Amino acid sequence: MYYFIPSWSGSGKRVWHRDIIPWYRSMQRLEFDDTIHQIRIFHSENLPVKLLLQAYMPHARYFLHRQDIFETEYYSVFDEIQAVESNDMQVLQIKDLEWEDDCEFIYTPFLIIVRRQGQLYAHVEFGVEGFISFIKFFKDDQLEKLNIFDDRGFVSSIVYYEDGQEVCQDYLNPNGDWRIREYLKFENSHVVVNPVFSRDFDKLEYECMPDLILEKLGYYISHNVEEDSRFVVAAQPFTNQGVLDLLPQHSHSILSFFHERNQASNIENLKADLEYADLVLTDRMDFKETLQNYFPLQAEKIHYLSPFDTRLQLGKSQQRHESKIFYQIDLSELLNDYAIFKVLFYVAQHPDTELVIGVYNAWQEGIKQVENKVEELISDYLDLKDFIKKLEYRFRIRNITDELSLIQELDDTRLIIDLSQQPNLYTQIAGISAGIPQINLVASDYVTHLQNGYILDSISQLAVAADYYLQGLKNWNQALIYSIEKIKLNTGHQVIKRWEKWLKEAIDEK
Repeated sequence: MYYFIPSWSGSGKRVWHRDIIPWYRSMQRLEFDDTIHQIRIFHSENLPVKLLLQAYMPHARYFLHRQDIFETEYYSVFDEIQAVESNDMQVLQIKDLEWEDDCEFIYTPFLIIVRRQGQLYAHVEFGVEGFISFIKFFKDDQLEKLNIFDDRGFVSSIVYYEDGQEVCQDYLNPNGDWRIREYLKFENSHVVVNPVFSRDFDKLEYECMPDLILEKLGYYISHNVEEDSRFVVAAQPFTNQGVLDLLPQHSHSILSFFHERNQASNIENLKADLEYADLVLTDRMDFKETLQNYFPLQAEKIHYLSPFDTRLQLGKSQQRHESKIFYQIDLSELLNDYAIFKVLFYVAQHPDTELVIGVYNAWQEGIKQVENKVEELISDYLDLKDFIKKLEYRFRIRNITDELSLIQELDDTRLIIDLSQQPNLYTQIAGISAGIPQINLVASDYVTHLQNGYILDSISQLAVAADYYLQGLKNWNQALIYSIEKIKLNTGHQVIKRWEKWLKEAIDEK
């Protein structure tokens, strides 16, 4: 069986605590997490797989539903702490909570306000799907308590504040009783167990919560995982030691690097994880390059490889008159003004094309940047008249924040352009799945020149590649063929094949 250890951490000083965010500050995203996408693959191939959840996730069920990995069996370290012996969901109504008898409830486009004789009493808050998330309690206009709710329907933990400052946190059990209390001040930064529960904990007091966590999870790995099991660890940007050390000697490890998590990672801090691990996966050609060049002793086991499935989802672009061009912009780089222009120039001079400039997960600052740079560049070099479709214009800018929306865009798309240094892997994977030829500036496993795609010597040569697929049908039909060959050669079945192969070579070369 495969075991997946995610890195589903928080942003605060307490990594192992998940951010609690009201619905109206949860921006909708296309989560590119390796572990999510690697897991979906396992379900797709109907294979056994378990999640070892290191962190404290009171809303882990709604999190799991939103990533369409609800199905996944998980062991939760914090639920062992809190003695949660059921995943039986029981979604709580506003009414079935213990309220003083004189409480008046005021509704808001954002939350609910509870008052007791006109006095502030509680802010009641909700998550993405309208489950009670947390209630904020008050004592004369100061924050007394914060009751964090579990999405299965009971208060998970309680934060006690003094003078608007975190003091301590009481992780409860489904009945109500504190199992542990973590102190949250600089003063005391450690965790003490309720004596009634000495059965369940080794010590009665811990220096850091990362002790408790690594205690319980360490026990599970040495008492429930059968021999030969495989472990996939999402590399933390720092040492993954307090986890890689808990793994049996009769196991195999994969260290997976996700670029959004590992881009500014403490590179030398991982010296030893790269020495432990059987396989090391990243999503960036250049992350691979650095690892190899920084640590030659591990160079051979580091692999660039997509965590994204290639389905078969051929688009209907032959059923179309205008050639639709999907241009992938990476907002993480500086915009390449020459390259944006070169795509705009091409579309400008070809009335039977249209353009979608696509970006993923964009702040609307970043949208205003992409919009303004095209108005600026069209203004400063081209005639906006030529973009009028013979007051509707032949280019737009699409912020993609859904997987279903990218598919929808790509269906009738006829050509993909990604002029970036690191061509966006996901678009490459969804493009293959739709049979769209892909124009690209740098070579890649996933776009092979004059096969499913054209690799430019230079941005200076874009038109030649665009003419190649848009003039006639010959070249584009041939490319469609090679994208099917790439489609079959990179499905879920094909990923775990590649994983399992790389592994069995590491076993063998010893």
